[PDB]
Amino acid sequence: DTKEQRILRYVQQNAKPGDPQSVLEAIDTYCTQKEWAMNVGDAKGQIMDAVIREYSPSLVLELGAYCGYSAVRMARLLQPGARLLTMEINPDCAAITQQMLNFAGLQDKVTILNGASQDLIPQLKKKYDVDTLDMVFLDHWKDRYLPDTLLLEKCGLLRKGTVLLADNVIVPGTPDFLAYVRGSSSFECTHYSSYLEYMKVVDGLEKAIYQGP
Ligand SMILES: Nc1ncnc2c1ncn2[C@@H]1O[C@H](CSCC[C@H](N)C(=O)O)[C@@H](O)[C@H]1O
Ligand SMILES: O=c1[nH]cnc2c(O)cc(-c3ccc(F)cc3)cc12
Ligand SMILES: [Mg+2]
Repeated sequence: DTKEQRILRYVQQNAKPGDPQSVLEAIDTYCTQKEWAMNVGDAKGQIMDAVIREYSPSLVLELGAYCGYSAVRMARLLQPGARLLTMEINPDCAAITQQMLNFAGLQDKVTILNGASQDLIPQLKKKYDVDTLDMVFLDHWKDRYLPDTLLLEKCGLLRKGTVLLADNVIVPGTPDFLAYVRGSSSFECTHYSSYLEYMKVVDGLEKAIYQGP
């Protein structure tokens, strides 16, 4: 019995099938009352919700699925026919995320890709039929944020206006990524100060909009 299985079982027993809002509320209750987990959370999730409503992305890429919290969160706001691709290196988590999405009834909007982002990003054009991305949510491992941003650019997956949204730019913190996008004339950056999920600890999200070569 892992924490991630306990979160899924809690949702299965305390949320309504096909209601993504009740799924998000059950995860937030479990993680506030029972066991902390590294879901984006309601505080930062509200900022994500606002950004998704602004840009109404047709194709979103998420790096780091975990239990599926942010996937449900973004997927429930996507337009009919819009898609999310989420990459998850840990197969146990991949499987928890698939079941989470199935229960929320969002499985037809989301494809979970198994593997390291650094292995799958180069496969997106040919293996997964991707042209360019409208939005990327970076929330996997801090040390991958900058190399994966640079890899997405190299692979031609970024276009003018592509919205990169990065979780945890303050805690655990992504200093090289932040220094890079903020100093780069290829990105327009905005910081959204907030709180670490379920904690009274300052964190934030960085929005960096790609401006071209
Ligand atoms: N290189 C990599 N590629 C893909 N996934 C990775 C990765 N390094 C870490 N991960 C995964 O990223 C996750 C971090 S937690 C992700 C939280 C999720 N976005 C949410 O808010 O609900 C973990 O599940 C971990 O397995
Ligand atoms: O490693 C992480 N990947 C993605 N998101 C995370 C996230 O939101 C929080 C944390 C985290 C924060 C504080 C702490 F004390 C221990 C872990 C890690 C990740
Ligand atoms: Mg995070």
